[PDB]
Amino acid sequence: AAFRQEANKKFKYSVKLSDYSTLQDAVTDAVDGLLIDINYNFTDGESVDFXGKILTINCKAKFIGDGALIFNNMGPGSVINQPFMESKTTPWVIFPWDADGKWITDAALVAATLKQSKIEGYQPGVNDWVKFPGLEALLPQNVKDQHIAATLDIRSASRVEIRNAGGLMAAYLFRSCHHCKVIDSDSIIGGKDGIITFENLSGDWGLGNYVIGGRVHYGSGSGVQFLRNNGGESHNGGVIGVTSWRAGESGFKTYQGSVGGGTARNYNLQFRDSVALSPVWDGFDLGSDPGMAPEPDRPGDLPVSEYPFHQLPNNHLVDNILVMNSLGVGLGMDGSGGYVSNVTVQDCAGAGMLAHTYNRVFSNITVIDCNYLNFDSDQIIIIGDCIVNGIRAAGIKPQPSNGLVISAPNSTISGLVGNVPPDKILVGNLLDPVLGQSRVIGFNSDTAELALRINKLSATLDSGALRSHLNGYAGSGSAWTELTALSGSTPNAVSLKVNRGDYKTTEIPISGTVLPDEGVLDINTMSLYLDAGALWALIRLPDGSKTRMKLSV
Amino acid sequence: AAFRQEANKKFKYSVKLSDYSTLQDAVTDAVDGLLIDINYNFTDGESVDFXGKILTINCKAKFIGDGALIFNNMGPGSVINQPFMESKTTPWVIFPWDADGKWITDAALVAATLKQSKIEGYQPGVNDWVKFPGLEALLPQNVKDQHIAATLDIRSASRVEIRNAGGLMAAYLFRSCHHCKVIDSDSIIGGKDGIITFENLSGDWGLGNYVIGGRVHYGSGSGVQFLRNNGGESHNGGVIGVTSWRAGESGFKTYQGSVGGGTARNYNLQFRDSVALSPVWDGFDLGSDPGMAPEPDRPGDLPVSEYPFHQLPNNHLVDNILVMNSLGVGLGMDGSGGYVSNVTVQDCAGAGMLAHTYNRVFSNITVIDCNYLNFDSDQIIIIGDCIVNGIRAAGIKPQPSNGLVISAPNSTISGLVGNVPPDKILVGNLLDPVLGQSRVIGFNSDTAELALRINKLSATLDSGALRSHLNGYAGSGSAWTELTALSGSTPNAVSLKVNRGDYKTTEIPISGTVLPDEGVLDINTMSLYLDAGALWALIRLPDGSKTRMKLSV
Amino acid sequence: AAFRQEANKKFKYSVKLSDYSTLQDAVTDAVDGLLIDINYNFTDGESVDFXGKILTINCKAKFIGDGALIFNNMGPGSVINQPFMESKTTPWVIFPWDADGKWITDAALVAATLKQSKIEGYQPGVNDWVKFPGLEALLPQNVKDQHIAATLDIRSASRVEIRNAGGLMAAYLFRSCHHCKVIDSDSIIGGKDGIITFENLSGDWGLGNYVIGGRVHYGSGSGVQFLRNNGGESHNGGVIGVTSWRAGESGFKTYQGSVGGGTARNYNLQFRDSVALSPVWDGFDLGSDPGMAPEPDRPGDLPVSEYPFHQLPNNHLVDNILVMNSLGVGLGMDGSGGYVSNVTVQDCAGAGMLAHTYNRVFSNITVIDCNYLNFDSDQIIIIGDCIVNGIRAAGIKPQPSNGLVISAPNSTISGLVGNVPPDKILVGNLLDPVLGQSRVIGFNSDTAELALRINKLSATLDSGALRSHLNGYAGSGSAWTELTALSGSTPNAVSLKVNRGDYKTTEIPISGTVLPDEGVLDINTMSLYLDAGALWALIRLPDGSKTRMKLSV
Ligand code: NA
Repeated sequence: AAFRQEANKKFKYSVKLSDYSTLQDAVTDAVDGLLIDINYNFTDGESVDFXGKILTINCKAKFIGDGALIFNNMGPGSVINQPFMESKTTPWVIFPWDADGKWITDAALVAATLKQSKIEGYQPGVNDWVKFPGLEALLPQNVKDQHIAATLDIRSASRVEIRNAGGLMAAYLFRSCHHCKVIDSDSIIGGKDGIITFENLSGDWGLGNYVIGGRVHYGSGSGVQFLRNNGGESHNGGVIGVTSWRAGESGFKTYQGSVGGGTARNYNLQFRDSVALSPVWDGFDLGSDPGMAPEPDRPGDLPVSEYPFHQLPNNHLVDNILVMNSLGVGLGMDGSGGYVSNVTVQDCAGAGMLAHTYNRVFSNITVIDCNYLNFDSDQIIIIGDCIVNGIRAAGIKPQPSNGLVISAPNSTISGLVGNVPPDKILVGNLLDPVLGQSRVIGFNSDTAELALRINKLSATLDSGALRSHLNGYAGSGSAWTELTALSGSTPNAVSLKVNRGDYKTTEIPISGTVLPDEGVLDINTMSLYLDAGALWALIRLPDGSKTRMKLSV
Repeated sequence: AAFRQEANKKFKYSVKLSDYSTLQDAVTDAVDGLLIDINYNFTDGESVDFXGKILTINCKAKFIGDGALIFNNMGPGSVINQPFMESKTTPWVIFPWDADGKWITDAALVAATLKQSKIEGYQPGVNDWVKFPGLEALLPQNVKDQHIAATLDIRSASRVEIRNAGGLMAAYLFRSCHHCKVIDSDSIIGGKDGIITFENLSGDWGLGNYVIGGRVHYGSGSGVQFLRNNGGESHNGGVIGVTSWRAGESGFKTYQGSVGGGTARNYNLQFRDSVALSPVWDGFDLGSDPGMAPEPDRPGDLPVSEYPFHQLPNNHLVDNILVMNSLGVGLGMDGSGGYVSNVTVQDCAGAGMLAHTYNRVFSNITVIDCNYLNFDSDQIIIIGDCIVNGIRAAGIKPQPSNGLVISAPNSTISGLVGNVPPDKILVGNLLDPVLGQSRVIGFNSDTAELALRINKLSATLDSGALRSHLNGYAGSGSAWTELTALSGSTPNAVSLKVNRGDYKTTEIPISGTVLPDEGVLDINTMSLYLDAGALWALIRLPDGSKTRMKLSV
Repeated sequence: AAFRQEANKKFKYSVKLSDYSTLQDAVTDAVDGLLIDINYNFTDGESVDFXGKILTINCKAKFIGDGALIFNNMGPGSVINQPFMESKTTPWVIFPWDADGKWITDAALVAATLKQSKIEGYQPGVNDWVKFPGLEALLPQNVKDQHIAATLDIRSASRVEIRNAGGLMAAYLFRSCHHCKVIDSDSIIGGKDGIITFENLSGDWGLGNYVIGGRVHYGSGSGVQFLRNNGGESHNGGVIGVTSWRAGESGFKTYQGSVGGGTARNYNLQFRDSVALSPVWDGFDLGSDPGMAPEPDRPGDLPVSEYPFHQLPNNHLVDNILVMNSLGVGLGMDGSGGYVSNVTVQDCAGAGMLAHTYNRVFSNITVIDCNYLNFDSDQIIIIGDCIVNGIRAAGIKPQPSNGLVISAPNSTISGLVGNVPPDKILVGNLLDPVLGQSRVIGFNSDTAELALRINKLSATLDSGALRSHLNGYAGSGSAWTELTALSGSTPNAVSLKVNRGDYKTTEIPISGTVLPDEGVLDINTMSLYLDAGALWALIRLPDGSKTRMKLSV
């Protein structure tokens, strides 16, 4: 027993699941470490009490079951390394992508993808009935009633970290937790529920809860979702460095509206350095208020008298995010106030951005090659009084026949770049007030121009131009400049020209008919016209009266 | 004893603090692991000798004390997991933020926030006497003399990592260390000293020392700070992926000047993918030379004869950083040479950038809604001969009445975007020399224009314009173009017009008075004027002489 | 034996290398953990069988040897913490950087840097014979025949992670692996081979293999390289958050062409949030097809009949990358389709980008101060039919005398920013079609202008301008506007002026010689000329005929 005391003092404590016959039995005996060394088949609702102990759980095997494996009373600072949640049942799933990776949108074609799989696709539900109209009638009731996921449900914990999580038809759910993190997820294949969820509907608002690094795949819901989290003025919560691919709902979601009669909304979260690829709905769905507005107020939240619907000061910190190939909307948001920067949305089947926002600033935005499936939608939509500073809005695909590129009727936009069709923009104001010494260069052309267009007058026709044209041939050393104006809906119809033909003269438009008095406006100005084959001047004199003078003989 | 040898060969070695009565006693007995399983109350200056052993220290409890807990002779490659430093004393702190999150700047109001807390606010000191003038007289001497922090002081170590650090009124200090890292800090609440500090004032310059990921909060000093670190040409050192919130000084700081009679300056460090929120002074303070210049040379550093003050080749790698709501300056720097890219400063109470820099390039910069408290300061300041390529400089807030938007009198700027007031810019040159085929579009307007302004002539009045105006009504198919010039300080006073009224003529300004000979300049040009009610031409002929011809009868 | 069973149930299992006399012997006895507690000197080809066991290998010492240490049959989920590979031999290396950090390019000067070192520089080889012409003849055969590296060779494993790897003349090689990661590398000093390599030439294409975080230094080859990896539509593989410094080849490389008679190419990998500094060849070399084209087809890959050479749909996800000081090309790529965003290449000795690409989009690009050694190369090269949206293309260094800034003859470019020489651009089209209400401001100047240039006519001379000039002096309240045209290769030769001298008149160019009929073009226009000392008008009348009218008496 000299050795018993020596050993107890010098060796690390860990128990291993294979030495017990229930997960609870192993946890009861644990002091420091717990090794999951054999697969463990759990029952729905199986509950494990950690007695407030701060354990390091090292997983080297799987938790298999349908339903929830519930972890209660974990001590703060506990760590779960490499957990793997796998459903027992192999569910029926749809797979709305073809062999070449293209979206399948036709209900009958989507229905024909139906197969049993634990490794790809997702279990269809109410959202799919809207996304693929007609699908609901093509599937049997037992498929529609499925709800398969192996869920790790961590309850009322603080400062618990899950590292390098995996799974098949899996969910990780934190209920009433704070300062909890899910780090470096290992391409978790989702099941029926959101893949990673922080749910704080009761108790204190959620705070300090994050998903950092790693990736999630598929799932019938959203990759990462929050309910009643507030990161506070410190913005202590959210998503940094995460990728979602082929989410059945959205990559990343802040819940909208109410759940269980009280608010599920979120405030002051980060969404940074993250990527959503091919979500069925949105890349990032960051709104607070639901579109269908089924209640007139916000139980448990700020009242509508203080902030109208879609005007909450949600104040998320959104920077350096990327979305590609969304079927819904790339970036969806609502609210008042705040900043959005460094966003890249490219090659989305539906709209690129739909911001139902007021008094928000958007800087350094790229939304290109969106609406490539030609939905009846605009590519970039801003509803309220916002500012856009620097936006690239044209890619390489031919423009869809439906919709505008930009619809931002109450916004001011500067720094719009790309081969954007000038007739497919609706904005409050488009402004570039601080160019320096400037130059327009025409390439592969006989001309260089600065055209002018007045949208109110005509969306499709330039109203006038300043244009330079080469005289003769490349290398001639001579060009001509013109100032033009639209007439009879014909661009450049009326044109004043300097140095055409290298004659070093000015060709001046004159009226071929006798001008009325209104043909001259300002004092000390002259307009020219023809009358009975003679050249005449109509002049407004220094005293403001008008006179006519014959100039030819 | 068969078992003694079997056990010694098959079990992991770890000792636990609860089996001993001093931290030193536990460390002396450690071989591989050390578990901190019970809180440990240390005395200031308590020193622990690790005997060169490479330990993994797993903390599941706190180190509590006022002053420094000193770790000597750690072996290379040691790891400290989840340490938590907590002060013994609960200090008096100020809290210059109100209930709505707004800055409190009035000294009496800041003084009234004084309370005892270990969890938020900071202990005031000499910097606060300048930041909140009058505060110094409102606080008692014992508050002013406080210096509470629980400091983990790691001395002369190599390749030691601290992971998932926490604390309350805490500091982590590395003295004369190299290749040391502080990773994924868990919202460490700072105390009187900088939160994380690498101090290499003696010995070899610091190299390879980083803060990677995670967050720090409050502190009376800077979140992360370096003294006499040089990352070398490899840029092996700095900050990647870190957030600081409500630093009492600056988020991230390279020390300026001398400490203890020798340089504390830094070179070739990274500042990337990092965020400073609501610092009292600067978001990132990256200068090398101090503003007050209390010595004429640089002991231990490059001489002033080689590089004048504010001209050191500090060469930090600064990319993808974000600052919001700073009370001081968002981004502060000095030095010569180098590159800064992808910076976003938004919604700062004081200036957004103050670069006392020479021969530096700034690309893809956003500095918007800065100086919102209307200090007597410009928003964006560059002192020396720099280049700015792409800068967004206007947000949604009304402009402050004081200061310029940009003051960069020796710099060249291209790609300036936003609704920037054209009279609130002072630059060396503003240049956009490579526009392509271009078009100006007016929205919600009867006109579209390209105005011209000559700053020397007038900062506030356009000197002339090319303008298009609709004829009549939306859909008329007709517009008119004018070329205008300023006269008598009235914009567009003198105007040549093409197609006004859809008459297809040119209205030409003429002099209402007899022109002097100087009224025509170039050979083979003509100016028109009125004399005794007749139209005359003043013409410079091919031989260079001038003549007057009567055109009317 | 009560205690034997008690101990076996409560303590963590780990074996340590010092209790054995071969690494295999220790591994055979391992169950859970393995501690490398003493240096281990291995022989080339030493092979260790892990028997499918899922081990955590904690290294606190080095693996020293020349050649490969081979790890077979590792169980999935194994982890190797802090390995350190060090060569036995100290090789002869070159060091083509001088004391001030500048490149050494002269063969004799590079040859003179030859020294024996394990800690910096690299072993020269066939690429250096091309990079430094003449070097091959200056080195002895035994230096040329060297091939020193200590290689950790992990074979046919899944979900194995290496964390915090280090080394001296080291390589980490994964052969036929999947879902393997190399995380937070600790400035591994490379040897003769690529530093980190995923080689999947046989078996299934590589999938899920990454390098995340950390840094690599030197090496004679590329920092990170892939062979026959396909991240699939999910883009599950690549490089995130990594830095390479002074790679003897390229920072990051997708292999081109064939190895061993079958393809070594790669598809659908990420290259994000990563930095290449001072590579001898490229920062990122992301092409698929080799330049020298030594075979007419692609064994094991897509046929040339489907995709011509340089047109593969490689579809890498490239975003937020930074390159500086490359001697070769900063960013090299080829292929068809796809997107590249948020790239920063600055201060490169050779070209900044060489994209042999077709139907690709580039958005938010900075390529500045490239070709600073004045190679016979353009700075930015795009070969095929691409789109560039937003590009900063001028820094602070004087332009090199050789080459163009941009050579993209089949591309369309918008949003080109910087003081780019207008004569050093060759593009398909340069287009800025959606400016808003605009203004040009001249600083430190008597004038403000919008110049026009027609590249076909002249690359170097403006063809015309709209210019504003101050009248008299600062504060006069008066300016004049002119519309000018090029003649006799003299810019602004022919000029129509409004309000010069504040006379409120128009100075109109007229022909000093009798105009031919071709001197007037449009109906109801007039050109003026002198004939025998009189002013005449040449007018095209409403019926289309031309007439001449004498206007003076
Ligand atoms: Na006459």
